[PDB]
Amino acid sequence: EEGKLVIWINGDKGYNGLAEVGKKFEKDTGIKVTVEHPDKLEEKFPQVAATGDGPDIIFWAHDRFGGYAQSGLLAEITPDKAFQDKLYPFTWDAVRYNGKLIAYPIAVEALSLIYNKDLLPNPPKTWEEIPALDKELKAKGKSALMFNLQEPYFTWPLIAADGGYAFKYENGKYDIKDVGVDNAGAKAGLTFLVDLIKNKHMNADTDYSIAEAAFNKGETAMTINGPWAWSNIDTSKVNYGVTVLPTFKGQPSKPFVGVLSAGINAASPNKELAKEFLENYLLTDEGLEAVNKDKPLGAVALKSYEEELAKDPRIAATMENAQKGEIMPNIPQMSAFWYAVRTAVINAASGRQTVDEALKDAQTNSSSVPGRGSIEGRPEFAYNPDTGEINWDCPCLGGMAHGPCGEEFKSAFSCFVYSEAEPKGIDCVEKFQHMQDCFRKYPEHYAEQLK
Ligand SMILES: OC[C@H]1O[C@H](O[C@H]2[C@H](O)[C@@H](O)[C@@H](O)O[C@@H]2CO)[C@H](O)[C@@H](O)[C@@H]1O
Repeated sequence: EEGKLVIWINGDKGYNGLAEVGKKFEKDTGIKVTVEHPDKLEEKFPQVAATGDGPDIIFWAHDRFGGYAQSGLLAEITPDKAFQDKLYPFTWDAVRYNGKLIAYPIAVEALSLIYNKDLLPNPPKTWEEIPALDKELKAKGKSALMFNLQEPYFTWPLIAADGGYAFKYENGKYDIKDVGVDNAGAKAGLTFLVDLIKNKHMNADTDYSIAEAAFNKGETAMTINGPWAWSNIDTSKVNYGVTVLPTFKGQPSKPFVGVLSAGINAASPNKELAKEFLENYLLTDEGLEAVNKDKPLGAVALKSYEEELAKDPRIAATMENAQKGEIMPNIPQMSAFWYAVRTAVINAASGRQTVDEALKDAQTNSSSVPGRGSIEGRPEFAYNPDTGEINWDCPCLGGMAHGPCGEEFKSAFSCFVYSEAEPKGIDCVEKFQHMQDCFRKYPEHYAEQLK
């Protein structure tokens, strides 16, 4: 465990090409480096991290790192002043959580509209002309676009285009009370997506694989994917191009911009070797190229690499989108935001719910939830995860189970303590709300609302 490195990275990125860096390391350090690509590792990491085996180093987009940093799951990083100049200021900004760097930035990624020349020589400038493009081209399975409708990352650029946003960026810090998924604009974005599924232009259950496989084969004129896709489309031998995303209601489409980042685990026996690896083998030109060859990272964080590769019109298109869109927050609430919007988009797309109804929930689930203080922490001792029983008389509950709002507290607590959702308890929002709403009838009783 102490003798070697086990790195984690998502299935879509170039893990073999990283394995090539790992072997290059092994050679002149005598330190084996294993690359693994599990499923749902962004969620898997905080599980195993505190509960035994986690990896030495973890790759993900920066948005999740603030959460892990808050949970104390990451070693603070120590790249000297000299090394910091090798990478763009703004990429460093993406991995700072409360004035301390928490990961290395690798590459900056935003998804783009992917042409299909030979099918569509002149890509649609706007969104709203899509329905009249799929209808101009249909007699086989001659469809115009197929993108992942299972992940909110892909649907979001639409929802954001006309005024949708996650957390408002006000006064140099993101305000977790200002959520824009309920607004006129988001509501419009989603109505369109729903009107594509309604008018049979898309299928509500289109996976990443379903979308890629259908495009690669040559069925769809367009897809929406990021830089890690290109590599499989070269293989496809499909005459493709990469460009600005269509403009919904005239306003630009706004992709949430990801910065691939590499965190060292707070519980990594080998924290000194991890630095060596990342700083001195990966974040080198010969290092980043090894990966990039395998699955294109996008635009990299390395200055000394980037400008000699800004000619490449796909990178330039990626970057155009990146600048139209907005950089993701790293703050812990992001975990919840994604949950909120994933449920919301999917619940709409299936008719399960109306746009209004859906995004109504989305807004509340994204928002801060009161009475957490009464539930998280010491009170959780009342729950022994072996039997699954709860002692409602545990003094750790601070008497809360009995009293005018006892029944309500029991609802919220048990909910959160049983919650298997990610993030923990995100499914218990209504009940926490109800419980706080109850506390209000008896304010002389519950100074649980002193802030
Ligand atoms: O859609 C929710 C999901 O979006 C982002 O994850 C991206 C990631 O940034 C990409 O590099 C690539 O792996 O695709 C993912 C979406 O399938 C967020 O960064 C992530 O936190 C969030 O759950």
